[PDB]
Amino acid sequence: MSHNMKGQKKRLAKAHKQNTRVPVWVIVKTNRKVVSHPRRRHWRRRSLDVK
Amino acid sequence: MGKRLISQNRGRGTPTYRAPSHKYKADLRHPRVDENSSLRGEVVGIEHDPARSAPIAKVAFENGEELFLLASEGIAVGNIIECGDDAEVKPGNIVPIGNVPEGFFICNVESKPNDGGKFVRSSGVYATVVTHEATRTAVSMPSGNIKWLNPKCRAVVGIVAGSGRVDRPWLKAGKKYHKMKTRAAKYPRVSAVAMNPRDHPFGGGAWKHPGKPTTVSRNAPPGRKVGLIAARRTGMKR
Amino acid sequence: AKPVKGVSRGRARALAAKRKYGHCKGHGSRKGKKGARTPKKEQWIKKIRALRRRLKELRADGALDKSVYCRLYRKAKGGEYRSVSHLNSHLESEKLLKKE
Amino acid sequence: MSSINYPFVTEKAMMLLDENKLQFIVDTRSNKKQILEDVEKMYGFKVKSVRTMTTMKGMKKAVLAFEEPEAAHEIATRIGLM
Amino acid sequence: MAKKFTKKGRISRSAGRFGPRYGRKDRKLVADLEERMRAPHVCTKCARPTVERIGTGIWKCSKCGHTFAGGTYIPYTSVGQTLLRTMKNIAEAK
Amino acid sequence: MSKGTSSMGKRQKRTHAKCRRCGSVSFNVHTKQCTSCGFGKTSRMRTYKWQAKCKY
RNA sequence: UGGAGGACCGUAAACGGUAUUGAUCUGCAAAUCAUUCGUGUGACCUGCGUCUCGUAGUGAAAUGCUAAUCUAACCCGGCA
RNA sequence: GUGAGACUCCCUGCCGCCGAAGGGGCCAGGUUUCCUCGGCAAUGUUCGUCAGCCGAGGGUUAGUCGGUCCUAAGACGUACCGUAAUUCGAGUACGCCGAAAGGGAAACAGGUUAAUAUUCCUGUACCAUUUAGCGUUUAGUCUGACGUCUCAGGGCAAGCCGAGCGGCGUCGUCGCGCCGUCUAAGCAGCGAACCCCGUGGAGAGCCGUAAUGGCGAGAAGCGGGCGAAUCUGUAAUGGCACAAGUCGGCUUCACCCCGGGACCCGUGAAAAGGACAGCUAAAUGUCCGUACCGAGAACUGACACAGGUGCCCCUAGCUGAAAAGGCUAAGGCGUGUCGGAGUAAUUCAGUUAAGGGAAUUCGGCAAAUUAGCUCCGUAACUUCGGGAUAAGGAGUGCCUGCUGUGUAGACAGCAGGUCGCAGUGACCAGGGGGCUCUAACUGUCUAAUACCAACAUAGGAGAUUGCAAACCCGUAAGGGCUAG
Ligand SMILES: [K+]
Ligand SMILES: [K+]
Ligand SMILES: [K+]
Ligand SMILES: [K+]
Ligand SMILES: [Mg+2]
Ligand SMILES: [Mg+2]
Ligand SMILES: [Mg+2]
Ligand SMILES: [Mg+2]
Ligand SMILES: [Mg+2]
Ligand SMILES: [Mg+2]
Ligand SMILES: [Mg+2]
Ligand SMILES: [Mg+2]
Ligand SMILES: [Mg+2]
Ligand SMILES: [Mg+2]
Ligand SMILES: [Mg+2]
Ligand SMILES: [Mg+2]
Ligand SMILES: [Zn+2]
Ligand SMILES: [Zn+2]
Repeated sequence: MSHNMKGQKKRLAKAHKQNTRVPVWVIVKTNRKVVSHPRRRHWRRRSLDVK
Repeated sequence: MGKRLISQNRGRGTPTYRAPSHKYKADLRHPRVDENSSLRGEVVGIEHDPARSAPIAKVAFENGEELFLLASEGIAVGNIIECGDDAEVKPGNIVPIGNVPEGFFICNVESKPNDGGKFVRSSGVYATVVTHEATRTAVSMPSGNIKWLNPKCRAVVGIVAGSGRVDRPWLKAGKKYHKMKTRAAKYPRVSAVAMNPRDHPFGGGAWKHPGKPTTVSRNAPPGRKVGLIAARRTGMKR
Repeated sequence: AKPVKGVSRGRARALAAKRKYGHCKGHGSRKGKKGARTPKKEQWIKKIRALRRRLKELRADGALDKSVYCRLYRKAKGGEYRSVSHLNSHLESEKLLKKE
Repeated sequence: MSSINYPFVTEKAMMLLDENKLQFIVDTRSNKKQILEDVEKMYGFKVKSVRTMTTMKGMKKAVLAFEEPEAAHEIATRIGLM
Repeated sequence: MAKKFTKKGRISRSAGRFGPRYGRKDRKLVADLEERMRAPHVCTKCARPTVERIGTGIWKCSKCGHTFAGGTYIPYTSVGQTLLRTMKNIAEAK
Repeated sequence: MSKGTSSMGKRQKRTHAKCRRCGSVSFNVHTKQCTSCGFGKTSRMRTYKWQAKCKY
């Protein structure tokens, strides 16, 4: 239970909501040309450089 | 650049060689007294001085200022310390050394008048008043040298308290270690012959020896003035 | 919730009763040093407190005047008496009690 | 500048209506005083207290207790939740 | 009144806390210093042997509370007493 | 204790925080300076000619 | 009686790292494991904070250590 | 059972693991891993319907818990001055920051969710400021505020015993074993030690302590004041199978209160804040954190890594000196995440081994021996401290009945009977001695081939310097040593 300030937790929240798959409708719209993005990660890996 | 010596490290001011100043009680000096003035104070406590390993006296003066004084032997709680050119020449009083009779023991002696006290401040040491002259007064230092001082230089009458502190042998590295924790001095110390040549002029060699004479010239530059510095002579007296 | 399966202590109770009686406690059962089983300062504390309370009550109830009480108190402090019984025996042999 | 974004309508947030409390998503830059004044001006009901928390979506949620009974139901009906 | 001073025990004195360490010479020095410092010291204010060391160079009388600065291990040194006797002789002569 | 993997378990802290000015995690928490942009040392942006090659 | 000591024994508390020249040696591990060992009220061990650094620092001194790098670290530049 | 599919996912039972850590709490760190549902291409050292994986949705509520406030070592800013100059530099002055383990205003029990709960709800409290009224300084003191070692007294969480009551287990015989028999803050009351005040007058000496001690410079004795932890009541209706819910006793660490002593060439922080004059009412108490892991799978070491961070702080019964080791609770697990089969050599790690007993080998390397406690007894040499557990001998279980010390817990001892090859029966647990070299000793060291005779050390000696010093840093301004 490390203790974050408001901004550190906001940056963690942004990192968390960035770690989502591309929407299926985006894949349909681009005709399978956009299927991923570079901000995918896993929590148990090389950590965030955010906080 | 074969590395700098311990003395150069200390001159640099790194934490390893700095005094733990926050541990100390007071910057011991005489109370400030204007020309042709006096002040009286009473001793309220005798305290341990960590910076000297000798007692200090806490004095409440008439002017409302409380000051730590270098304690002379026999100074007691409730004593009235007088400081001035007209003060009675008694143990614990701060008087000019021109008013001290020959053969009296003084301590905490000013280098110049109103300097605060420079000489004769370690536990048990004292100075003796030898001669009086019109412009100079001479005292015998704890080192044995004769010092010609201004007769207006102030000094507390008596000897410094804590006599015999080093009569007890350390007996043990740990006891001296505990003393050295309150000082700036590095403890313990490696002999120079045990070092490598990059670390000291005496370092290196297949066997331990300086390789050069240990008496060094007074002209030798920093990083070289090691061993017996400008020694008049060496050895035990024949 | 299934019942907690404790640790039954009945056979420890039988052993503790025997040990209270002074059995199952011989030299082949002792493992700690004499001093870890009976610390010496506690022994002295109980001994001297018993002796001092006995002397205080004897001085209070008129069986012992202050002059001999002082000497007996110092003797007890000096380990001259093993217990209260030894002190009473010395009192009765020396006739130091102001009998009436 | 209104601190109130919209009522939070989840299962736990809807469980507040049965205790006369109402949960809002609010501006994270605003505080409890601003939230109270904004809600009291927005719906005209006296607010007993404000509880606020920040989430891992970067939002700020405020739970408002009201003084007048049924005020949470009246606001939830005015908005269209109920 | 004192310890069981055995047939061999009167050498180490208080330096028996060191065991066989530090050599005989320094053990003797420390033992002699302890014997001198633990001795009764008469109070110059009430004249009874109740002066004990309260700290390094600080001495207090257990009876009258008289606290003063003295030697590190001795309440009164010979140099300080020499100063006192010089001043006393001067005061008497006049 | 080995200088390798064992001593690398004590890595539960930081020497550099996120920089207000530039966003780089280069703000030395002891010297109070950003080693990337110079924030906390200068009002200007940290730049050196040796950050590229001699343009010839 | 008392309770001192860089006192003793001793913990798979903690710290260290003797010997097996054992296991392992594309390892569990870019130095670990087992057994066996040293210290364990003190020059003790340790958390967090803080300071001292490149011809400089730090070193109870081995050229040891200064981010798996040390008889002058690392990055970029001089440099193709 | 589920499922298309089951060693591997779920339930019950049996059999196991850890049980002073593999359980509990939480820092840093992680950053959603938490919860629910739906999945199984990859990840998981096998499989998988499972999952810290994949997808979707949800989850963190504070005047009282922290941060926030204070200052510490020590940074940073401005100014001054230096510098060719600066974002560079020491010092000074003024500021300002610097501790989620120092200081510190105040809240508890119960319930509620799938996931939050001293935060939400119920009940019962408390603190701070502002305002209004009612009254006002004692002012500058005290407190905050302190080391190491050792010990007494008092209390208490945990623990244990007996009785009643209520359940469960066992029930071949017996009547035992286990679980429960509860209860917060707040409020009110009492007050041990210390200290102080009034009497008293104590020596061919008296009074005390565990110990040191105290006393005509006023002991004992007698009155008073001040003053703890805790305990008692109230809160007492809350939770409990609306099952009982009532009592006693013992002990008490590793926690709280209180007091004493010893040691120091070592002297053991500061500041905010608080107390000393406040009572009544109303209003206000913003901001940030809060999920979950905290590690043999949530951190770090590229990993679901036998390392490290953290064994950091806690821990029930028996044995036992014990937190050792063993066997068991509670709690956590059968995931230190491949299985089957049972048949060669060889190999890692163990058990045993006739007769011999170091003949092995560079070398007793490795292994074996001894081992707890009590009693007897203990050499050369020695710095008189030690050597020392030297060496070398004897005892030890169980049962029956007792004795002594002690307020007690307990501890020590005796007599008789008795079984085995063996009684510290397992566990745990020195092998010993003699003569040399070397370093006095405890200590330090080549992180990752050298733990040594090397380094250090106390001791001994020499040298410089009287302080605007010696020595040393800086280009300077100015510094270290030096609050000397
Ligand atoms: K050096
Ligand atoms: K040396
Ligand atoms: K929690
Ligand atoms: K010598
Ligand atoms: Mg050279
Ligand atoms: Mg390295
Ligand atoms: Mg160019
Ligand atoms: Mg040991
Ligand atoms: Mg290059
Ligand atoms: Mg077990
Ligand atoms: Mg698979
Ligand atoms: Mg909050
Ligand atoms: Mg601050
Ligand atoms: Mg197999
Ligand atoms: Mg040695
Ligand atoms: Mg040597
Ligand atoms: Zn006196
Ligand atoms: Zn930056």
